[PDB]
Amino acid sequence: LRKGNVVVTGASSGLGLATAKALAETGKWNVIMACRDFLKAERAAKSVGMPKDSYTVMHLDLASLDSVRQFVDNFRRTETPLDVLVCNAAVYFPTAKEPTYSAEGFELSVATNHLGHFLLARLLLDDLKKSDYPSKRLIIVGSITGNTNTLAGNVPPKANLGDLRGLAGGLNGLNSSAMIDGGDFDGAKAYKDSKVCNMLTMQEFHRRFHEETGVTFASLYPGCIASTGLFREHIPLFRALFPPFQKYITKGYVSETESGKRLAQVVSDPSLTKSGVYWSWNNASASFENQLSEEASDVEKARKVWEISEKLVGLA
Amino acid sequence: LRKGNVVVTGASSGLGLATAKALAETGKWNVIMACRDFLKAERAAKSVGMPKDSYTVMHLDLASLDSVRQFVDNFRRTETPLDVLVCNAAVYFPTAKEPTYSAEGFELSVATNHLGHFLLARLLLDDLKKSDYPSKRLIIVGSITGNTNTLAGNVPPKANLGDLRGLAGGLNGLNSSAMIDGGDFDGAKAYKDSKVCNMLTMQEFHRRFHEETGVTFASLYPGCIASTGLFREHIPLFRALFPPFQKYITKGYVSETESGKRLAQVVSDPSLTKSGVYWSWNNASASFENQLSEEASDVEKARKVWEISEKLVGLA
Amino acid sequence: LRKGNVVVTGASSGLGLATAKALAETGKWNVIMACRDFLKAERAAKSVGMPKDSYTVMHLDLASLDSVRQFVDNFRRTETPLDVLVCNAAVYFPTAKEPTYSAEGFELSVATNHLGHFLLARLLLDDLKKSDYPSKRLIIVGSITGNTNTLAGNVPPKANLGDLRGLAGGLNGLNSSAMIDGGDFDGAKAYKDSKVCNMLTMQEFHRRFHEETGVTFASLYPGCIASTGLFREHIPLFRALFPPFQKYITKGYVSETESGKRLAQVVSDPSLTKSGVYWSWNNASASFENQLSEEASDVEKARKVWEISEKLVGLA
Amino acid sequence: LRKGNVVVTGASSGLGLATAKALAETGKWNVIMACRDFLKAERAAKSVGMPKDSYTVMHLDLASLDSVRQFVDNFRRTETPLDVLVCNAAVYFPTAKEPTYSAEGFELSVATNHLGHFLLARLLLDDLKKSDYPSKRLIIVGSITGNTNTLAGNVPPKANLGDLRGLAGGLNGLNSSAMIDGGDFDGAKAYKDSKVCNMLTMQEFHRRFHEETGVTFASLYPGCIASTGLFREHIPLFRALFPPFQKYITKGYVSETESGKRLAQVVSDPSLTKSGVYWSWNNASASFENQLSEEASDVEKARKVWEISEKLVGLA
Ligand SMILES: NC(=O)C1=CN([C@@H]2O[C@H](COP(=O)(O)OP(=O)(O)OC[C@H]3O[C@@H](n4cnc5c(N)ncnc54)[C@H](OP(=O)(O)O)[C@@H]3O)[C@@H](O)[C@H]2O)C=CC1
Ligand SMILES: NC(=O)C1=CN([C@@H]2O[C@H](COP(=O)(O)OP(=O)(O)OC[C@H]3O[C@@H](n4cnc5c(N)ncnc54)[C@H](OP(=O)(O)O)[C@@H]3O)[C@@H](O)[C@H]2O)C=CC1
Ligand SMILES: NC(=O)C1=CN([C@@H]2O[C@H](COP(=O)(O)OP(=O)(O)OC[C@H]3O[C@@H](n4cnc5c(N)ncnc54)[C@H](OP(=O)(O)O)[C@@H]3O)[C@@H](O)[C@H]2O)C=CC1
Ligand SMILES: NC(=O)C1=CN([C@@H]2O[C@H](COP(=O)(O)OP(=O)(O)OC[C@H]3O[C@@H](n4cnc5c(N)ncnc54)[C@H](OP(=O)(O)O)[C@@H]3O)[C@@H](O)[C@H]2O)C=CC1
Ligand code: PMR
Ligand code: PMR
Ligand code: PMR
Ligand code: PMR
Repeated sequence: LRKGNVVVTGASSGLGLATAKALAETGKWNVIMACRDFLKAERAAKSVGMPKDSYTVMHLDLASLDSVRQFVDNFRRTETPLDVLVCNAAVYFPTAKEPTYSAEGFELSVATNHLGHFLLARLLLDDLKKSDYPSKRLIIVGSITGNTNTLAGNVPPKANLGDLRGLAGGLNGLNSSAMIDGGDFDGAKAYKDSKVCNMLTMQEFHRRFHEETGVTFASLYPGCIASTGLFREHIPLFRALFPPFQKYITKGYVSETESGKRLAQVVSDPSLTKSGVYWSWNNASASFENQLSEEASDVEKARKVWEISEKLVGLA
Repeated sequence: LRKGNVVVTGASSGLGLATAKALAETGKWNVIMACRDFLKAERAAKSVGMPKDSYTVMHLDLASLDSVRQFVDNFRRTETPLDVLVCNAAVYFPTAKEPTYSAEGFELSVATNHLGHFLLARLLLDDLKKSDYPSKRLIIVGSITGNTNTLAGNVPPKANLGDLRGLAGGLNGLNSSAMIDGGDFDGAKAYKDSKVCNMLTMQEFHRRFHEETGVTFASLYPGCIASTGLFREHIPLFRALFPPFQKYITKGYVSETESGKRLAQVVSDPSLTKSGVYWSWNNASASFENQLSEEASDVEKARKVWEISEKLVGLA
Repeated sequence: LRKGNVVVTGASSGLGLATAKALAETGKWNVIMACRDFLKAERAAKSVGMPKDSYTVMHLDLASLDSVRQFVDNFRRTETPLDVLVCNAAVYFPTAKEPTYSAEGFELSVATNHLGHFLLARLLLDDLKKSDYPSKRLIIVGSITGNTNTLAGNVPPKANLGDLRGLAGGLNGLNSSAMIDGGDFDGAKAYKDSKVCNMLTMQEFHRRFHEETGVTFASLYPGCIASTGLFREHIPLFRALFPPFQKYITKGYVSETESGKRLAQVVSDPSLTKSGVYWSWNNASASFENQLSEEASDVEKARKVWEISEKLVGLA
Repeated sequence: LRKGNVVVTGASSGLGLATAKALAETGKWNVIMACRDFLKAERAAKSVGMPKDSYTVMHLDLASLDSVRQFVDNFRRTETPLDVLVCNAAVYFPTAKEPTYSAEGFELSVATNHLGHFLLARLLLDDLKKSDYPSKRLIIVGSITGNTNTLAGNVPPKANLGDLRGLAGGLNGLNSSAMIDGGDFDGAKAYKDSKVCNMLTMQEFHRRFHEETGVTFASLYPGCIASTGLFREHIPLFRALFPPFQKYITKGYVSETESGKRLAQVVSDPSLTKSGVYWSWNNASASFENQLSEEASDVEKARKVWEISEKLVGLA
């Protein structure tokens, strides 16, 4: 079988670097690392010892739609088939009193996590359909805290998308609120809302394109990878205390290598061919279909998100 | 006359942002801002109020040759003529005890300042030749401290390229020294050596291509722009003390706007059509041809630099 | 002679209420009070005892261009000649840590004070030209603190329009700064910058239309009217202490009636027919031509302001 | 090509004797040595071994206009073409408390250095124009200390031409000051002012006659020739100490032969055909265009000098 091509976002840092390492040590994949920092992506690829032939770094800054369209035109210029697209990029700002916004004016957490991935996926889907590979998949990462069923979701600050009032406003923050619900700005709630938007995006993609094409859509929660850089902006005391807290008190700590092997299994396991599944892993390395929260599963809300995002990015 | 296209590097920060502002408020230029951070480049363009039509951000990480070739292929895919190329990018590490290296192994100051610009210029020169614009120019920035004639050049740490011993080694730093001369690593000497390499590059380009094509080659020293981010890695006390020191004691302080208008004058002045000139500006906004140091003007050394760099980047 | 029509902004509060009282007790003027609050404008008109026949309240919210165009269409629907236009509206936010923005996204102080008046004046100028009245004038209010020549201008926070960097950005506050210079947001500096913009607007109007039409353009500083509502948002201690401080220590206190009679004199005095004058009053009720600051008198900067404002409001 | 004729002033002493030696050992020039002492000029010509055929001593005392006109009438009586005119004469009085004046009353330093050369050049220019030689040049010597950009210019006594107050007075010293600025008499300042006047004279000649005729105008600084007789009037201790001081501490010492070969290169080099250049030489015998001081480059001041000198010498 032809070595398959995998476009993986945010490969510079832990999760994507591990996934690329796992999918390149096999020798059966060509990985394309789409990252904002080109130099940070070379040092990681060399450090992790991925073969030179297998990787091919390319630029992609999700916060800027122009960067996305440029990446797309270059990727179509390479005249290479596209098989699997992984959306794993994210920026988290726990302790911001004043928000930072992206190029088109959107709050930075929601543009990087959802809108950019939303545009990239829809643009590259046309390339995915015209691919002769046996299995085509589109992987979207998610977090357990997005769902409120679990204790992690029920922490004092939690996610909410009550009326998509902010998204309709355009998230500019002018004569409006950056938060989708419309409440006071909170660093965590925006990230959680973006994760929920990603889950709804997966559901809607399954509903609209699964029968038409045959492109598997999936989402997964790897675990609490406390060693990565997502908490870089957090205070040091947190960074230090959190990993032991997860290891011993909550027992949800997962090693980086385990998370990479899990995501790669999602990418390349024949068994996991059911679309529209919020995957999850057990303590014994067992893959199961976890259950989403009520709001996350709402059809109308997801439709409302789909149309609003489509208008905002200029797809209309 | 057709609005001319200007590819300007490092536009995100002071000098290139000012140059783009100056060349875009006229309305007679299309500027292409080639910068490592796409988001930092949008916020600057909006803040400086450049017209939307005039600017078109594109990615370019000089430390990675792959990024350069990608930028080149995309720029040729846009099917747009290229008229003027400006090389103004630089990274300065005053207070590093251990050096940081670029993707191909070269010390970070020499790859960004000289090697990347050297490859980009040679690749884009073919595009420059096939351009119907009346005036085609290639601007390379330089610093006065590179020359040792002046007091600024005679500070206790100063530039030296004695045998190009490090460049021949390949600057990997393995079984060798990163410094071109071969001495103990110094943060400033590397940057100054790169500036000297840029001056020699201009001279050699003038000798090899001025008669054949008709592409003007120029270098300029704007002044001590103490407000920019080049000194970001320096200690705070320096950042604070240096600007007044230049303003009052050495009287070499130049405003950012003045430096931008000067560089833009170099870009678009009909009078300044003499190639191979190390330009400079007077207190009264007067442009003169300053004189380089003995070593900077050495023909054999520049030839030796040209061949070594050509081999290192894979042009051979 | 026909009773002349005077459109006076912000008549609800002190300065415009006094001006309307002065121009209506004569019986020689029809005043049109253009104010954001219609009810606040009736209670003031009744309280000040202006004749019912003379006044005719109409709506105008400067922060919203739609309101301005609506007011203009209604005023042209009344089929009444327009003779004198007075721009005296202003909102001041001394103690704001987070800024409030107007409908089109502009910072609230600069849109109300300058942009709205700029659009209204240019739209109504066509009506002014086609008026058979002997004397046609356009009055723009200003403040002494806008000029830095005087001690009032040299208070610790002072005005600055260094590059019109914010105005070119569009003052949205997204990926930019609301302040025109680009500095950290200050409540007072915005208001002072708007006053400077108004002075430059008067100068440019004099240069562009005085010869063509014959419409006198004027600006004036009445004095420190400490009894008005401009300081409503300030703390109480200031409101209490400031009036005596001006009365006795700085001796710049002027009664409201004096300010109204002065502005009305500007409106209706035959002697004061010289255009482009920053008027001012002496202790003995003597009118003199005060001198503006260097920056306020800059031609290029005023041209730059004119073009930018014209583009922003959609006149282009 | 015809052996060209070179009129060289002050050939008796070092610089002109060396220039004549250089231009006569070639065998391609006829040199006319215009010197105040006829006997001192024969002993030098014999000592330096110039061919008898090549030299032809003639009298010229710059301090006396009558001598200049006599020299001119004799030179026109010889019925010989004139190609190149060199003005290198100078008298320096470092340690004079009471000044010595020339025949028409002018202070001796300014008449010999500038006024006499000014009259001779203008009179002989008519002869230069009617010459069929391929290259016609007019060489005026200058000194670096005239410019205040360099450390040599910033010695405690320095040059100044503030209002040309003395030149307008006529330099008689009666009811006036001999110094051009009007200050107390200083031996050095007069000589430096005369050098500045010579530079301005070159500039004005370039502006007024370069396009009309095609006569190249040039000025040059050879270096510190400490072996000549200019310091004859100085104390012995200076004469002794200065040459080593220049050789070792300031490293500006140039041998007499080098200065002569440099000036002769200016006279006869095809490359150096750009007019209005303040030439200079590098340590490696490299000719460059040095930059004059602000005052030296002032157009109005040079015009003012031109008209005043023209009136004083009776050209009017
Ligand atoms: N505890 C955890 O960490 C958990 C992890 N996850 C998931 O892990 C995923 C990966 O984040 P994680 O690896 O953990 O931590 P990281 O933030 O360190 O990895 C994030 C990656 O996103 C990349 N990135 C950020 N912004 C952009 C951009 N504008 N354009 C392109 N790439 C960008 C970053 O590039 P760069 O390297 O330069 O920063 C980095 O490679 C997240 O999507 C999150 O949902 C899920 C549950 C919990
Ligand atoms: N005192 C002075 O500042 C003097 C200035 N100069 C010249 O000024 C020039 C500009 O540096 P300056 O504006 O002063 O200070 P800056 O470093 O802030 O500007 C440097 C620019 O280079 C860009 N850059 C850095 N690395 C890369 C890369 N790998 N790829 C693409 N772009 C990159 C930076 O992008 P980013 O914005 O993300 O950092 C930035 O825009 C220098 O070349 C220097 O020789 C000359 C003499 C003295
Ligand atoms: N110390 C001082 O007071 C000095 C006064 N001045 C000038 O006095 C002028 C008047 O301000 P002042 O009377 O002193 O204090 P006020 O603010 O109380 O008067 C301001 C007027 O502007 C009106 N206004 C505010 N916003 C709008 C809007 N969006 N649309 C229409 N009208 C609006 C207000 O209506 P409403 O009544 O509902 O608030 C009010 O009538 C100012 O332009 C200022 O430059 C000059 C120097 C100093
Ligand atoms: N350190 C230096 O010496 C430097 C030299 N120069 C230039 O060198 C040039 C030559 O002076 P330099 O050779 O150095 O020293 P000298 O004074 O010994 O040479 C001067 C020449 O001028 C001649 N001369 C003086 N007065 C008259 C006159 N009234 N009529 C005709 N000729 C006259 C002298 O004749 P006589 O032989 O009888 O004295 C002598 O030949 C000067 O113009 C100076 O600007 C420039 C910079 C520094
Ligand atoms: C007991 C189960 C459990 C698990 C598996 C997680 C994972 C989890 N640890 Mg949450 N967390 C759990 C619970 C708790 N830890 C808690 C706290 C906590 C904080 C402060 C934070 C966090 C986070 C999470 C996250 C990581 C999501 C992230 O990286 O953004 C999951 C999966 C992370 C987040 O929510 O930020 C947006 C973060 O800042 N947890 C609390 C309160 C003490 C409880 C009891
Ligand atoms: C008197 C003239 C003069 C001028 C125009 C500059 C410009 C200059 N200021 Mg140097 N500098 C001058 C002299 C001096 N300042 C000096 C010091 C100094 C430092 C520490 C530094 C510097 C620098 C420069 C540079 C800027 C080059 C840079 O941005 O990298 C020039 C043009 C800059 C540099 O060399 O770093 C690589 C830097 O770190 N100068 C010293 C010792 C006190 C002297 C007397
Ligand atoms: C001595 C003359 C003088 C005059 C005529 C005014 C008028 C003036 N009193 Mg300023 N002011 C003067 C000076 C001073 N009082 C000062 C302070 C001051 C404050 C805090 C304020 C003010 C203001 C002014 C203003 C009114 C402008 C306004 O209403 O916005 C003028 C004309 C007003 C302003 O600047 O806000 C934007 C305001 O908030 N002045 C200071 C510092 C103690 C000095 C010495
Ligand atoms: C460091 C450079 C330098 C150069 C190239 C010259 C040439 C120079 N040495 Mg000045 N001089 C320099 C500097 C200095 N020597 C200095 C002094 C000095 C004196 C006293 C004199 C002089 C002179 C010069 C002159 C010769 C001009 C002349 O012959 O008239 C130049 C070119 C000469 C002059 O100025 O008289 C009018 C003379 O009398 N220099 C001083 C103070 C110690 C400094 C540091």
